[PDB]
Amino acid sequence: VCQNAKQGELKFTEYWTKPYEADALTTLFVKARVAAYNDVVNLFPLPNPKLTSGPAEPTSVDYDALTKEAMEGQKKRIEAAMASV
Amino acid sequence: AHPKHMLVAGVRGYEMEWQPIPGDAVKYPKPNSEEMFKTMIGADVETGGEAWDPLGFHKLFDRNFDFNMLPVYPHVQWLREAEIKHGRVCMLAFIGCFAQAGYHIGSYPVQPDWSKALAECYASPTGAVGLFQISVLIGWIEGKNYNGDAWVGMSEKEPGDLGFDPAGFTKNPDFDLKKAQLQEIKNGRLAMVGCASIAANHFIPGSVPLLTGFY
Amino acid sequence: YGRCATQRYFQVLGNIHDIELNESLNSPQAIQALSFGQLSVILLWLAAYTFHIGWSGNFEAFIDNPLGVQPINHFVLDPHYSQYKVDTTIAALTNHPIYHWLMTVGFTSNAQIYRFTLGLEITAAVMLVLSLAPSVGLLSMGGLEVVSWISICWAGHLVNFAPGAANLTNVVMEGPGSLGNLMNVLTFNGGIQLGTQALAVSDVAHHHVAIGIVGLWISALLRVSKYAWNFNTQSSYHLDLSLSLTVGGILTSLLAQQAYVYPALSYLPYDYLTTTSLYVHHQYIGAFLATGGFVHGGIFLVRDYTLSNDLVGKLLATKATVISTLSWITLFLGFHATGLYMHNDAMAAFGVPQKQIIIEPVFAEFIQQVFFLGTPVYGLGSAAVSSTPTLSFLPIISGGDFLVHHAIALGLHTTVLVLIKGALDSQGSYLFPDKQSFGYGFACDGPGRGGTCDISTWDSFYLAFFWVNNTVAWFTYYFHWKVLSLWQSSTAVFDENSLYLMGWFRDYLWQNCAALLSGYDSLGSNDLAVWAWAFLLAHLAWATGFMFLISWRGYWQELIDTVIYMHLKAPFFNEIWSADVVTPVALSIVQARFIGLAHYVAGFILTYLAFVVGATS
Amino acid sequence: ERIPGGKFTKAQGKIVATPDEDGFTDSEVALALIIAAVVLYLAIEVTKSLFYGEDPETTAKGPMTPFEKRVVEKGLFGSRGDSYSPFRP
Amino acid sequence: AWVGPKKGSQVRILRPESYWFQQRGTVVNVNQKTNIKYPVTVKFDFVNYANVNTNGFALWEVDELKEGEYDPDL
Amino acid sequence: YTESAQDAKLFETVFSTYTAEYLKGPMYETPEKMIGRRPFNPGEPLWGEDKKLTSNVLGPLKRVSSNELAFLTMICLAIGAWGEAQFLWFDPQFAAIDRGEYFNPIYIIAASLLPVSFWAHIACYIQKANGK
Amino acid sequence: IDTAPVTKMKNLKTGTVEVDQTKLSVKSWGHMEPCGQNKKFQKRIKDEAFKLKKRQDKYAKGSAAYAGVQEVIDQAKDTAKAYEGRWCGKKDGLPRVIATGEVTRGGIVTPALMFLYTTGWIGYAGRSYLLRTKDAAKEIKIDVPLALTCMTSAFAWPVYSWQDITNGRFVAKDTEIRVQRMHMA
Ligand code: CLA
Ligand code: CLA
Ligand code: CLA
Ligand code: CLA
Ligand code: KC1
Ligand SMILES: CC1=C(C#C/C(C)=C/C=C/C(C)=C/C=C/C=C(C)/C=C/C=C(C)/C=C/[C@@]23O[C@]2(C)C[C@@H](O)CC3(C)C)C(C)(C)C[C@H](O)C1
Ligand SMILES: CC1=C(/C=C/C(C)=C/C=C/C(C)=C/C=C/C=C(C)/C=C/C=C(C)/C=C/C2=C(C)CCCC2(C)C)C(C)(C)CCC1
Repeated sequence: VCQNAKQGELKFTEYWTKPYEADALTTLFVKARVAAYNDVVNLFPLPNPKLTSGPAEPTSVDYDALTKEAMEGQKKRIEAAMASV
Repeated sequence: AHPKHMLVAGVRGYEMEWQPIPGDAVKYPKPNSEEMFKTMIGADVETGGEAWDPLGFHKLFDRNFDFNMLPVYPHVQWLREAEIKHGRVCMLAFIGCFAQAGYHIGSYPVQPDWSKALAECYASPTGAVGLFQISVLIGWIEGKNYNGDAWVGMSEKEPGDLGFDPAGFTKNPDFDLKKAQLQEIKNGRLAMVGCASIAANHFIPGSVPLLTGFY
Repeated sequence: YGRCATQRYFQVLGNIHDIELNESLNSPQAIQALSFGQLSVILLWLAAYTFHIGWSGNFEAFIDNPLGVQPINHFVLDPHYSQYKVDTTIAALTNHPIYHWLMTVGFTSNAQIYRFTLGLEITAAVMLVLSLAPSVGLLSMGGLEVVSWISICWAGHLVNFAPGAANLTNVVMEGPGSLGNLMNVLTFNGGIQLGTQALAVSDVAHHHVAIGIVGLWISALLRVSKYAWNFNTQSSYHLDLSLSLTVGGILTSLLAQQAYVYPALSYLPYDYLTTTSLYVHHQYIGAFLATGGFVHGGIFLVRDYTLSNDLVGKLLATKATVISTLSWITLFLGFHATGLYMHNDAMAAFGVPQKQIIIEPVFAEFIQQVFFLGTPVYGLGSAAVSSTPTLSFLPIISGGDFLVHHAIALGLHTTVLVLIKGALDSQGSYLFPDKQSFGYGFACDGPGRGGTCDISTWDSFYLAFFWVNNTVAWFTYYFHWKVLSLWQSSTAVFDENSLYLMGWFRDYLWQNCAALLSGYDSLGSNDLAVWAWAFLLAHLAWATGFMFLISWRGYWQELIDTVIYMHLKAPFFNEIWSADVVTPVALSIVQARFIGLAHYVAGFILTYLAFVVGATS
Repeated sequence: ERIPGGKFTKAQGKIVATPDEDGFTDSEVALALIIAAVVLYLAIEVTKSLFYGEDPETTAKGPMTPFEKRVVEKGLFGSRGDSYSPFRP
Repeated sequence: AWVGPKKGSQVRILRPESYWFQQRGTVVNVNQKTNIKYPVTVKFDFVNYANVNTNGFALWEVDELKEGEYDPDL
Repeated sequence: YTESAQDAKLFETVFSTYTAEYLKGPMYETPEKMIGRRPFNPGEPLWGEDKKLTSNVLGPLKRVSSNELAFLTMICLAIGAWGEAQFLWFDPQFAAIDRGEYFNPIYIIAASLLPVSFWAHIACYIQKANGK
Repeated sequence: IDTAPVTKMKNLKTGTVEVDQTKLSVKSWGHMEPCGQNKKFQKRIKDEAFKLKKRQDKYAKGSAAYAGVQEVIDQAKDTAKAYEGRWCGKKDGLPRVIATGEVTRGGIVTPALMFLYTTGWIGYAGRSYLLRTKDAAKEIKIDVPLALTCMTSAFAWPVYSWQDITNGRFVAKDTEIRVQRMHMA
């Protein structure tokens, strides 16, 4: 009974006020999602959208290199986690 | 058990953490305390040759793991650091209490009484600058030797080991440093008792029957 | 249509403003539009007051003799009055400091008041226009910078209408000039200025310009602190709402305290009733806002929080410690305050008032003497006398104030205990491990597991609101009796008879009700008749709340079923009413508890308002 | 004329001085009523807007203003969040 | 082979929502069938709010305790 | 193969662990992970696996050296202490107001630098601990 | 037409807050004086004695009621003599309790110590009984010899309790007791 997803975890979904009606897959997914959020050392920055009509800002950070290193980090983290279990 | 996140204080599987200073890595302290106490300098003949710690103040850091799994109470290493610092400060304070009454150095207001010199130097335009310089120098020599991590028993330095040894001590093959440390600790406790006696005499005259005429 | 039950009313009306559940206008733009509409309503309410003050009121006669005239609120035209009552009543008098506020902010005519009403109506129209077009652009409006700018503009207004503004040389045109030139409109004298017996308008204007500038700087500092360490990890309308409500409650309670002790409205302390009503009203508002902060914190826990190792996670993990220690504090405070009061009651009853336990409030006396008082009143901590003292209305405490403050601490700690306990058990107790899946408010979990009445998180607020009202009643009794003794010059009847609770009855409640009850009797009726009638009405509402709180649903549902049977079996009406349309059902358990609490607090507020008016009239 | 009730009204001797005239005449009351009628019309418009909610096409078919575009892109003024917070910074 | 806690051995409950969470109970019997999700039947001295002191637990929700590695004073 | 209940629990654990380790990366794309909500800002990780603040926590002055920040905080502390002392006790400025003359702007500007010194020394230690 | 008594503040613009050390004592406070020479307290005592004498006069000489009221009068006289050493304001005359911490007549430190010792005794006796009677039967059915053994043995509570606290036998590890983790912490 207490393995149901919490309302905050199911926020903005159809099961926000009725977490007892969510699927087992959905409850497990959101319970893993909340844990994923609490690992900002490996959480991805999710770059800003390009909404302004002007040219793209040159910035100083390469999103491609960050995405590649995040792919590597995700692969290694998944490998280590599966080794643990 | 409980997941990796959501682990705080009393939750099962929560490793104890110690990170008070913003900018320093998290340190995970083991209980220790009693183990360090069993092999700790002090405990001379005056109390029977055993480590005189009634009230069990050195065991409270071990009891932190039982109370809330938080470093509320100091490690015995922090207790020795505090004892050493108090002893040195009280040695200097006793010598200052009995030297200010007879000597005067700077442009500070003439106040032989020790209980008023601090305030009168606060009020002095040419005393506030000097006390500010004293304060910044003390802060430098205190933050450089921050210890602090001794609160959880991992200081990486023996207690009272500031970067100060102009003489050949701690380096000569002779001059066993254990005896020197014991002398420092016991003279520090003696100076703290002396400062307490000075305060008692200042507040309750005739308490110590040797400083009756003292300030 | 309408084939629902009467339960539909109280089910939706309880969530009619729970816009997060309203999927249509769920966006934050709609919530800002609701704020705009609420501010339009506030502007129209202030326009109401100003319009009726300027229409049928004596503000022009008030500015001339603020001490000798009683402010008129509005004209009374009740058809139920008897010619005598019509001849008796002049107009509805004033129980709010709007005359004093208008006098302070520079109103000197009814034409200015009328222009103010027109401006308030136009500003309400502007607010409605802004609410017409919710938009992320309008979400830019607001911020601590905006409110600090409002403070700066109010400072400018007060400078323009300060009494010394006539002597002010134009700074922006002839330069700053001498210091006295600025002192004509900007001062920091500190405390009561004598005469008006209130803070100088120059002091208020200077305060506001300083507060606005400091607020601009603080907002900039907070936003650069958001530059590095940019973490909006937990955003929720209820978290921010709880923050706003707690800050507003603190500010409103502080407003009550510092407006009694440092009145900013000219000739306000001379009006006892308005001062007492101001303090009581603002303290009730502040307590309500703090309770709302706790409630919305609980709601954020219920349906917007995700467990983490954060501040809230740490609070939740050791919630047992928090609840247990708060329970210990409340038990100690209640035991000792009640026991000392009962001991004083016994000693005074047994003709031995000396043997009472009067613990001198030496800590508050020490604070007062060392930090506030400019003359030796108690002599503890310090005895220096100020060469150039400043004036204010800080009361001088005595033995009874110790017990009263301990009662206040008991009330505050018990309210916090109930609110914190409910909010932290919204995550679950061992009687209800899955409260995270049941929502903020629900009836119960049934008679099983021994019973689960009032186990909901909303029921925690329902229980704690009685304690909110009780705590506010305690310290408002304290304030009211203290100021009544000060104004009646007793100051010794209070200091002796407040030690025992029979004093609190006889000398405060029974004594101050003598004139209120004589509002109307066989001899006739005077201006206090309305307040005696409201006293009775409030008692009636309070006891109806008793009905809704004591008796629970099932009985009433069976009774309503029998009444429906009578209707369906009644002649001339079974052809017309089949109970299918808006079926009459008993109020749900949550609805019943809320309605009982609402009657309880309505009777509470109206009873105390009528008593305050009848005592300080 | 009033029958005074309450010890402080009698003690302080404050008199409820009725103004000789009314204070707002009748023309200015009519102007206030007209402005309140305009405010009432705006309130009816707001009530109709809120009761039926925001239509789904607006905020979806109407392109955001460049201010709104840049604010949502950079996460300002309560954007990049799920709160209102009028006292943001 | 036998899987799960031994019969009659004290176990600590790891189920967060159980009335006896982190408390101690005696194992009555463990169902030696792989399809049973909660085979470990544990008896407690304390009764819950339902006045029942026996409940079945999963294999991962109970921690078997040695004869002297727990606290006899609860 | 007559899947065990413990095998079902093992699959649930595997699914939860994989999801948790997968949603962290740039393959979930949720509003929470947007810059300025939960993540650490793209190229500026504030702290690593050990909870030690990196130089990125300082913002614009993320590359000002430890020695320079120490000098800045010490100068700010000295100037602020001088201004505070000269405003409150030595040549008090409120008493100067009582004399009818304005404040001395130097004292106020100096005393404004004490919280500057506070945050400056905190940033100085952050830089020193990072080797900057 | 007047307001409440206006109090005078200290326009403390000097930048320092001075706390007088000599005023940190009951004898140095200008609003409380010993009951012996407090005129209001003496008037209270006189009024009490007069009321007691008036009550006594109702009953004839030598009656049991007369003797009872006479004993009440003697008790009141002795109580007044004892209270003459207390501290009672300057306008009330009612003896006060000084909760600063100074050991004075009518202080709080000694009563606080006595109560704390007594109730630590009570709590430690109950806790010892519960620890040595881990059984609901012995809770409903008090083992009177063991209960009184614990009650009379709890006299050493202040030191035994601290020894158990420092040795880990007093508090329980948070991972070994029923703690609220239903939120799946
Ligand atoms: C606050 C200063 C201070 C501190 C932190 C310590 C710390 C320590 N002392 Mg120590 N000591 C001190 C002052 C201090 N000492 C003084 C002034 C004396 C002279 C009597 C001694 C004499 C002494 C002996 C003889 C021994 C220690 C030992 C120890 C160690 C274990 C005891 C412990 O955990 O106590 C730490 C906690 C405290 C000290 C708490 C102090 C707070 C109390 C409540 C204050 C009460 C005193 C009060 C002012 C009355 C004054 C009494 C008068 C005699 C001055 C530890 C490193 C033992 C050791 O070396 O172990 C190997 C040991 O055998 N100490
Ligand atoms: C600006 C402040 C603010 C805001 C925006 C909100 C907003 C909200 N609150 Mg909230 N609240 C606040 C302050 C605030 N509150 C305060 C200060 C308190 C403490 C008193 C509470 C206590 C509170 C509770 C306990 C609950 C909410 C709930 C809610 C949500 C639904 C509101 C709803 O439909 O209620 C419906 C509103 C009403 C039914 C209004 C009642 C009408 C009154 C009682 C009329 C009586 C007055 C009458 C004229 C007097 C007659 C006198 C007599 C003599 C004649 C909504 C998000 C609910 C929620 O989120 O649950 C999921 C909820 O359960 N709030
Ligand atoms: C007069 C009415 C009254 C009284 C006395 C109480 C008393 C109490 N309520 Mg309460 N309550 C009331 C009305 C009242 N409530 C109402 C109407 C509501 C609305 C439903 C609530 C809602 C409510 C909630 C929601 C909560 C409380 C809580 C509490 C307790 C707070 C702790 C405390 O003060 O202990 C002091 C206890 C007393 C003053 C009771 C009297 C005890 C004796 C008679 C007085 C002392 C005599 C003497 C010292 C003892 C002699 C010892 C020896 C010589 C024999 C306490 C038992 C809180 C709680 O239980 O936390 C612990 C809590 O969470 N109450
Ligand atoms: C062995 C007996 C015993 C012991 C050691 C404690 C100890 C404690 N209780 Mg407690 N309690 C007890 C019995 C006991 N209680 C009983 C019988 C009740 C039911 C009335 C309660 C109700 C209770 C509440 C409601 C609260 C505590 C709290 C507390 C804690 C703070 C101390 C306090 O406020 O005490 C105050 C004690 C009371 C108000 C009730 C005392 C009733 C009697 C006097 C105690 C019984 C003694 C026992 C029968 C002795 C028999 C010995 C004999 C068999 C040999 C502390 C851990 C508080 C807490 O959790 O704070 C952290 C708290 O809020 N207790
Ligand atoms: C060569 C350069 C030099 C000179 C020439 C010099 C001289 C004086 N120093 Mg000085 N000094 C340093 C440098 C110099 N000091 C350095 C590097 C340090 C850090 C280690 C330091 C520390 C302190 C402290 C802590 C104090 C202090 C003061 C005085 C003083 C008395 C003035 C007077 O009484 O009028 C005089 C004449 C004391 C004082 O009284 O200041 C009010 C005071 O407390 N100094
Ligand atoms: C460390 C170091 C160095 C150094 C050093 C320094 C600065 C060392 C300084 C040492 C110093 C300054 C040591 C003072 C002690 C004062 C005491 C113990 C006071 C006691 C006070 C007492 C005992 C009071 C006692 C009494 O009240 C009692 C208890 C009761 C009464 O009946 C009797 C009286 C009233 C008398 C070198 C050499 C420079 C280089 C080397 O390389 C490294
Ligand atoms: C439920 C909950 C929640 C909520 C919470 C809340 C609601 C809180 C509040 C809080 C608060 C509401 C706070 C407040 C605070 C305040 C303060 C902190 C103040 C202080 C001050 C002081 C301390 C001072 C004092 C003084 C004076 C002024 C005078 C006299 C003397 C003295 C000095 C004492 C949340 C969800 C979020 C989380 C979870 C749980």
